[PDB]
Amino acid sequence: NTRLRIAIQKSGRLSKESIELLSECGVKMHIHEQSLIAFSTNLPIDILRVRDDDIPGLIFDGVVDLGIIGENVLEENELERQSLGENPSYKLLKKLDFGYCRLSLALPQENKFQNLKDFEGLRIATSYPQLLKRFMKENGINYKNCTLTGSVEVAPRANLADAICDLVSSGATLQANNLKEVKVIYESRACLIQKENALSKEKQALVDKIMLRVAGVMQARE
Amino acid sequence: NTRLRIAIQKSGRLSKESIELLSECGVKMHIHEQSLIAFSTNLPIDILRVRDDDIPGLIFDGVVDLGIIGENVLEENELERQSLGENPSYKLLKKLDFGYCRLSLALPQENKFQNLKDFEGLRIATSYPQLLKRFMKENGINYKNCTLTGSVEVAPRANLADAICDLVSSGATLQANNLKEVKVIYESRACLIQKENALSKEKQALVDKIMLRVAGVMQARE
Ligand SMILES: N=c1c2ncn([C@@H]3O[C@H](COP(=O)(O)OP(=O)(O)OP(=O)(O)O)[C@@H](O)[C@H]3O)c2ncn1[C@@H]1O[C@H](COP(=O)(O)O)[C@@H](O)[C@H]1O
Ligand SMILES: N=c1c2ncn([C@@H]3O[C@H](COP(=O)(O)OP(=O)(O)OP(=O)(O)O)[C@@H](O)[C@H]3O)c2ncn1[C@@H]1O[C@H](COP(=O)(O)O)[C@@H](O)[C@H]1O
Ligand SMILES: [Cl-]
Ligand SMILES: [Zn+2]
Ligand SMILES: [Zn+2]
Ligand SMILES: [Zn+2]
Ligand SMILES: [Zn+2]
Ligand SMILES: [Zn+2]
Repeated sequence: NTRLRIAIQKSGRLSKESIELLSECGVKMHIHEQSLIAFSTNLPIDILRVRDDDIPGLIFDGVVDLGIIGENVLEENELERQSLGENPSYKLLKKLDFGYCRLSLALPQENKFQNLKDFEGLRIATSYPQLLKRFMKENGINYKNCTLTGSVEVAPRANLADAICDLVSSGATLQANNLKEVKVIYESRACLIQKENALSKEKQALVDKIMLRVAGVMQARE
Repeated sequence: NTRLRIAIQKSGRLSKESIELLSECGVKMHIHEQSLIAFSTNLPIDILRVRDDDIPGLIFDGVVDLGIIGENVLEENELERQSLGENPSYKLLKKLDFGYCRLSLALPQENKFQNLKDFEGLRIATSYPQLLKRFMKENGINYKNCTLTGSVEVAPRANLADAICDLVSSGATLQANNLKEVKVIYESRACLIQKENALSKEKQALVDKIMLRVAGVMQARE
């Protein structure tokens, strides 16, 4: 394949802004809402619409050339792959101006929080077990893991966990579930990444051209 | 606290038959749209409705007491945890009479298939990278991985892969995508599992009672 492959989230919080960024950089495209493959109508570019969780691996494995992903999901999967004894690698091209959030430890509102030591021995529900594990190890706090892919915020009220480690932007979900944010462990935004192995001279020149436009678009949006 | 925790799939192929099995074993509960927890109204049992992928880890980590899960997902996650250097453990209580399927290697219809050696050097898309990795290592065949959580059958058409490793029941999806099943690598059905650490006397007696009914229900179904 001589067409550049770019992976983006098929459906979720990054989808609309990923597509808009590309169009604003002059990548015109044809999208069918329920389909894996979309393509560019004016440039030699294929757009792969996938579950966001898959994007880091597709870049690490060299299946696609570029990807737009939240830093949180990138780092979680990098840590996973390293812990499996692999050597995931990627180039960070740009931190983007959307997808802001923070991965934070949160406790029930009525809870005594003085200190990080207050998490000692607690069951902590999260979709980010590697990120959580690393933070807690680095701070010398022992805990019990509960991995849930969704509905993390309901785990305490369901008595499955004492606390959560979950993504927060506005804080409305925490408040709706009578939880309070006590400690940020990771700050995230969407980023543009590239696979490790060198592209052809033609594909790299196309990436270079796109990157100049990304920069110009972000400057014009301030 | 004191209520037995049973994890089942929130929404997918195992949900209906998991719920039916429990009710037929005399666990009464209402399943409406609870985000995570449903309470038995006649027994001290909580039903946790979760993504099926999370069930093995919830059992390994001791977050819940029982779980109903496909052998394929159990084994995939067991292998992942072992590759991280952990020692995941569980008790198998019963192989159940639903969720039958096979994980198979499949190629485009117009493809020359003589041998397993025909997969040498091919890019293979799958949602079960650990199961695939183990099979291919056992048979001494080198390959390139592509992990996709969904739309696996579309990967060859999207030029992301040369072949797939995916779940098959009726075979209609393979046929719809002009693929043919060439080699079964794993046979699966739903199973009932229990966490490793001993339950309280009360909880174990309740599990024992449920198990007698599971046996009786399956006998009465053929
Ligand atoms: N607030 C966010 C949020 N903000 C930014 N992002 C980023 O958007 C990415 C994609 O999020 P998605 O929910 O679409 O992805 P997914 O839920 O994992 O779904 P799939 O593609 O796997 O099907 C995340 O990995 C983050 O990088 C967020 N992702 C999830 N949330 C959740 O959105 C809800 C609202 O947040 P508040 O404003 O604080 O109440 C809460 O449940 C938050 O946990
Ligand atoms: N046919 C099956 C199938 N049969 C049995 N099972 C079992 O059912 C489990 C749950 O499957 P789901 O699709 O509901 O799981 P999921 O989408 O991963 O669910 P969540 O993560 O959302 O909880 C699988 O892990 C298997 O153990 C199957 N799982 C998936 N399929 C797929 O169903 C489609 C139709 O299959 P054919 O009849 O052969 O055309 C194809 O895409 C198949 O890959
Ligand atoms: Cl079309
Ligand atoms: Zn179209
Ligand atoms: Zn269509
Ligand atoms: Zn996701
Ligand atoms: Zn009801
Ligand atoms: Zn699943």
